[PDB]
Amino acid sequence: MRHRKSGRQLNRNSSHRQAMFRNMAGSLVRHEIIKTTLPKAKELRRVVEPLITLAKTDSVANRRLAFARTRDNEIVAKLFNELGPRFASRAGGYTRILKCGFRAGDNAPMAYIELVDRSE
Amino acid sequence: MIQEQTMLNVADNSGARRVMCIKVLGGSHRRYAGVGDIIKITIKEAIPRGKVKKGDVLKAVVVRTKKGVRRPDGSVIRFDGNACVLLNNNSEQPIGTRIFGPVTRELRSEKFMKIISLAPEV
Amino acid sequence: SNIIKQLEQEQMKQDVPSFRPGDTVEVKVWVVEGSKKRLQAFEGVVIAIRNRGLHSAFTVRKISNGEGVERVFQTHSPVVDSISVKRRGAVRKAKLYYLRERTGKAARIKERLN
Amino acid sequence: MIGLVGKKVGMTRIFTEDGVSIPVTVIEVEANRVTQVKDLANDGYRAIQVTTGAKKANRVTKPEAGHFAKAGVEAGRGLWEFRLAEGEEFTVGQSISVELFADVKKVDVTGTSKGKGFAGTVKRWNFRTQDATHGNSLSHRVPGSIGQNQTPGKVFKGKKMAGQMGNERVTVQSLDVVRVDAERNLLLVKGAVPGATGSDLIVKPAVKA
Amino acid sequence: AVQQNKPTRSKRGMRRSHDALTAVTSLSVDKTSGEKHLRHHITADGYYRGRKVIAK
RNA sequence: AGGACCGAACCGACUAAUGUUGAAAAAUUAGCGGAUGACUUGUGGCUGGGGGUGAAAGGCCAAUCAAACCGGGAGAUAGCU
RNA sequence: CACAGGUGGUCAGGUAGAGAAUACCAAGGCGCUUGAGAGAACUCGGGUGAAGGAACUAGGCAAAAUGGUGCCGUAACUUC
RNA sequence: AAUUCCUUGUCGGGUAAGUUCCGACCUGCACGAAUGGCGUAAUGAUGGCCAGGCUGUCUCCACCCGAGACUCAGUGAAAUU
RNA sequence: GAUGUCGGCUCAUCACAUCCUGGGGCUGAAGUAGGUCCCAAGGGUAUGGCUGUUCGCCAUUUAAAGUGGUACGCGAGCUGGGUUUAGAACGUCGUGAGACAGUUCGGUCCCUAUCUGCCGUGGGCGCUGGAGAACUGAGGGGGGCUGCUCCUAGUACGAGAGGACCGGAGUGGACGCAUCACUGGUGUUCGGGUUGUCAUGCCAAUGGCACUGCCCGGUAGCUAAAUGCGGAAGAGAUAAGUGCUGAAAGCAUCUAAGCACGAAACUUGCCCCGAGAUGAGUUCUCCCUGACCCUUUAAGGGUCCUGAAGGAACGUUGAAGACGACGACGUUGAUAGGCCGGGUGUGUAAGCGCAGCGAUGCGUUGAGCUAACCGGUACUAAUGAACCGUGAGGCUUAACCUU
Ligand SMILES: [Mg+2]
Ligand SMILES: [Mg+2]
Ligand SMILES: [Mg+2]
Ligand SMILES: [Mg+2]
Ligand SMILES: [Mg+2]
Ligand SMILES: [Mg+2]
Ligand SMILES: [Mg+2]
Ligand SMILES: [Mg+2]
Ligand SMILES: [Mg+2]
Ligand SMILES: [Mg+2]
Ligand SMILES: [Mg+2]
Ligand SMILES: [Mg+2]
Ligand SMILES: [Mg+2]
Ligand SMILES: [Mg+2]
Ligand SMILES: [Mg+2]
Ligand SMILES: [Mg+2]
Ligand SMILES: [Mg+2]
Ligand SMILES: [Mg+2]
Ligand SMILES: [Mg+2]
Ligand SMILES: [Mg+2]
Ligand SMILES: [Mg+2]
Ligand SMILES: [Mg+2]
Ligand SMILES: [Mg+2]
Ligand SMILES: [Mg+2]
Ligand SMILES: [Mg+2]
Ligand SMILES: [Mg+2]
Ligand SMILES: [Mg+2]
Ligand SMILES: [Mg+2]
Ligand SMILES: [Mg+2]
Ligand SMILES: [Mg+2]
Ligand SMILES: [Mg+2]
Ligand SMILES: [Mg+2]
Ligand SMILES: [Mg+2]
Ligand SMILES: [Mg+2]
Ligand SMILES: [Mg+2]
Ligand SMILES: [Mg+2]
Ligand SMILES: [Mg+2]
Ligand SMILES: [Mg+2]
Ligand SMILES: [Mg+2]
Ligand SMILES: [Mg+2]
Ligand SMILES: [Mg+2]
Ligand SMILES: [Mg+2]
Ligand SMILES: [Mg+2]
Ligand SMILES: [Mg+2]
Ligand SMILES: [Mg+2]
Ligand SMILES: [Mg+2]
Ligand SMILES: [Mg+2]
Repeated sequence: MRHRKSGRQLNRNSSHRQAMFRNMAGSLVRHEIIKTTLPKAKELRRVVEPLITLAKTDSVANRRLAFARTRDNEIVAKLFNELGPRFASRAGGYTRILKCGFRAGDNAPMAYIELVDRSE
Repeated sequence: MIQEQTMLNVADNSGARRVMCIKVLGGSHRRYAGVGDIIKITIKEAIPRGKVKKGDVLKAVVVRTKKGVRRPDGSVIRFDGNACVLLNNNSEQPIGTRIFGPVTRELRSEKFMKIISLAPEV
Repeated sequence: SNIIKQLEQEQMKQDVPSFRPGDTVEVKVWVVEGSKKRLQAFEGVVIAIRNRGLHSAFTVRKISNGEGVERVFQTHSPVVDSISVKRRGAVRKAKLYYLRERTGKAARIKERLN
Repeated sequence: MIGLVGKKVGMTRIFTEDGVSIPVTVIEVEANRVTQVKDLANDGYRAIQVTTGAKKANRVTKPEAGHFAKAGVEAGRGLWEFRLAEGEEFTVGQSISVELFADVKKVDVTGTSKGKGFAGTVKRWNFRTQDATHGNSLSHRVPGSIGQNQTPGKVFKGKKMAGQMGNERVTVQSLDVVRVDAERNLLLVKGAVPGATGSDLIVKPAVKA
Repeated sequence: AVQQNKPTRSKRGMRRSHDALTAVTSLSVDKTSGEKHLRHHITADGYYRGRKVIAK
């Protein structure tokens, strides 16, 4: 039974899941639009959205917290300088998932995940 | 929570130091003895020139357990170790005269009255 | 849950003093011998606190006749009349179950003067 | 006597002055509305139908709404029936409240138990496991034998096997009613009752007592 | 473990009676580009619910 | 000094689990034994079938051993199926 | 078999370490040619566990446990 | 007794309880002196027994992490009959 | 041209020649406890030591530790200790090879389930217009065990010793159901400590890897060892048995007529499934009230228009779940996530400052972080639609409309 449990295992261990999401978090922040699988995209929301939220209160402790969960200083910078200010007024929902069909190789259901205000 | 093969310390001056529970008395297939429950014991360790001696089979009542008692408010009292007070086989009154260590009010019954009195606590 | 919250806080106590794991505490507890009830004291060290509203609990471990005695108290029970910090203790851990292993000078709590 | 429908809010305790902690399930018993009185003539048995709670006008179907509208009651979340014992009368539109349990001492509660899905024999039927070691080849929690040899030559019916466990109607009987709170629409029942927090409960007085 | 008798052509088809695929019950049409697409999915030209949220 | 001690490479294979249409016609995993010797290993060489070789288990002699393999006698014979 | 096997020699970086052990790394090289989801039973490989502690079992099988350096200390017996 | 049928021999130890174990007894069914007899320190992946410690071995299972099992897509067996 | 053989484990099922519990007659039955037979198979019916054991002895339990059948039930479920391969040895027989219903030590247990069967779970069609709900309950299943203490009463009984039925009250054991409020376990998704090493340029702070590196704690959920509940009472008809009246048979006779007592068995009562109950049932509510062509004119086929109730699909999802299914929600919205606030857990972050040669300590400060929790909030994502499903529902008879 899985009753009231959150957290997709995604046919990985904990270390691999944390690491992929850290990678997927930075790719999103960097590209502002990434194609992944739909279930990965739904979890990605639970990793990426709290960092944008942390990125509104620019304290050095916050840069350190983001660096611990991002391990990239391009991503911390873009969070606290561009994303944090850009989502200053938004009470959550920084990302939007848009389903985009099935992958040719394995028929995985895909989804584009995006920042709600891309402006490119 | 006292079952067969569990070692118990002794809470009396009978002469035994260590005893082993060999039978939880009461019902059939009765798995455990708690505080206030009579058990059958063998003495695995005794002091020389004592009332009891090693290998003697007799009865004991549990007075303290590591699992502990439960109270009606939901409070639990747990002891550091499991201890017993030896009892005669056909009389079930205590062999000793002193009771060493605390006891509980789960022994406040006509049968165990001569233990709560001689105890230093409850 | 607001239902349960309201039903819970309606019987919670108001007098519960602040204490901390490591503090030495004299819990006064009712014992009913027949009909006439008298308070009994259990002085010892707080090794664990559970903070869950009405379901809050705290464990006091004391040594008695060489026999380590732990008592888990339900802090909002009417069985418990009074909690009283007699000594504050400086520990760095929420839970002090390691004090079970220790004895005498090994299980001493340095005093808090914060 | 009839019973009432409610909802599982959760469990709490009631401390008494004497020192006793009483575990209770809190049952939210909103006012039960009679939607249909079945009588011996037209229906063939004497019962009442009730609804309670609320449903969206947008999620009520037209068949449901006419049935509520005929009774002159607001659409609740479901329909439940209670049989009548030959003296108790009721009228459509009549609102029955938790005060009906004011004088009762013990109640039977029924709900849908928590669902455990596909359960093994160990969990579902208290089947003892086999040896964890001492040679055991792939048969640690497996059910063992399921029968005899070329005489029945088949598995008998009702053989305790692995499958769906829970998510079924369960009645727990003779539960002490701790407190009836009419102004707050709550029944307090000593002890656990079936199902998950937030689940429909039916509460009746105890048959046995 | 294994069959004592060859199952027939008929038993084989009865097993496959549930093997038919369901078709798409309906395609949805974009309010702006008129493309057909899977409902709640984006179009092949990059439109979702009339908005062009892809580059291509 | 040592057919000495602990322990890797290296050589082996006591237990257990896995696997038993295997990843594998004998392995894998965890542990286990020897580990300067009667050790181990490479290259090449010699011993040939009632023969070899064997610290001896009828063990091994190209996944084959109480008489190898291939070919021949040969369509042995088969009061049996 | 693009097979968890077998296959001799040579080269031998850094931190820790007695070490060619072990962990992490460098150089260099790989991610093992189906993937995507789900988070049932059961199986496998593992982690933890109240109280009890071999009551298991043919058998403590397996697990758990012990494990290092130095100082002290070390029985029976003995071919010393 | 790696030898004893009778046999779980008798007694004793150890255990609450011991067909095993140890010790002694002799009634050696059916030991016995280099197909060696009796001992024997050390050694043993040797056989049997005991204890300390340890533990999911067990009482009596519970939860968790992973690989499968289940679902989708692709490839696509087998024994049997 | 193979039906795997002892015992164990797991799971069991029937029989009754009944071990306990229940009901009873005789007793050389005072009472307590027994003896023996009759009825009764509802439920229940040990853990250990020794041995491969079945068994048996012994220890200690229990209300009792029943007897048998099921391939001496169960190896395509487990084990492999015994026993029947190859090794080796003792004794013994034999010149010997070898051998023993003698012993010893050691020694590969395969199978992805087609059918039946079983446990679960769905799809299809049917149930005669379609649809959404609520039900009746034919039938089926589950459950059915009992100890101890106290009162009645130290009474009835008995010379004493001891010591009741009947009825009653409480508390346990075992089994089962539910559940998480408590007590706990778990918690590789929370926090913290810490060893070694690498990296983030370095300091400081962090992260990776080392079984989650090792540990200490611990949310939710799941859960037992935790805590609530249950077995019933009662009714009906009976068993063995006890009787009333009562002839046949002037009497007697429980029986022939007739009448009544009488048990955990039976039927009910309690719980669960349940109209595929094709004998397909009932009740409530909802929807559909148009044109016509055709011809073997028949429950006929086709065209146009219409497309409902509702359903499904899709999507967000769930204390529901293998998949289906079930439930909740879909902007007229709290369905999920995010966010806010709280709680919870961890236990006083970082940075700065003070003290100290320094390790570190103190202060800012119960700080910082905080998963699944609570209460809220449309920020994100749950599309305007399309799709399926129709268009008043056979014949015959009867009654009511309307005797
Ligand atoms: Mg996969
Ligand atoms: Mg790791
Ligand atoms: Mg469930
Ligand atoms: Mg296994
Ligand atoms: Mg048959
Ligand atoms: Mg050597
Ligand atoms: Mg050596
Ligand atoms: Mg090599
Ligand atoms: Mg290998
Ligand atoms: Mg190995
Ligand atoms: Mg060595
Ligand atoms: Mg031979
Ligand atoms: Mg060969
Ligand atoms: Mg020739
Ligand atoms: Mg021929
Ligand atoms: Mg010839
Ligand atoms: Mg490959
Ligand atoms: Mg290495
Ligand atoms: Mg799993
Ligand atoms: Mg444990
Ligand atoms: Mg422990
Ligand atoms: Mg044993
Ligand atoms: Mg046993
Ligand atoms: Mg044995
Ligand atoms: Mg071992
Ligand atoms: Mg280990
Ligand atoms: Mg023993
Ligand atoms: Mg033994
Ligand atoms: Mg000889
Ligand atoms: Mg030896
Ligand atoms: Mg496939
Ligand atoms: Mg074929
Ligand atoms: Mg009979
Ligand atoms: Mg009955
Ligand atoms: Mg026995
Ligand atoms: Mg039987
Ligand atoms: Mg058999
Ligand atoms: Mg079989
Ligand atoms: Mg054997
Ligand atoms: Mg097998
Ligand atoms: Mg068949
Ligand atoms: Mg928990
Ligand atoms: Mg540093
Ligand atoms: Mg690295
Ligand atoms: Mg980690
Ligand atoms: Mg600070
Ligand atoms: Mg909320």
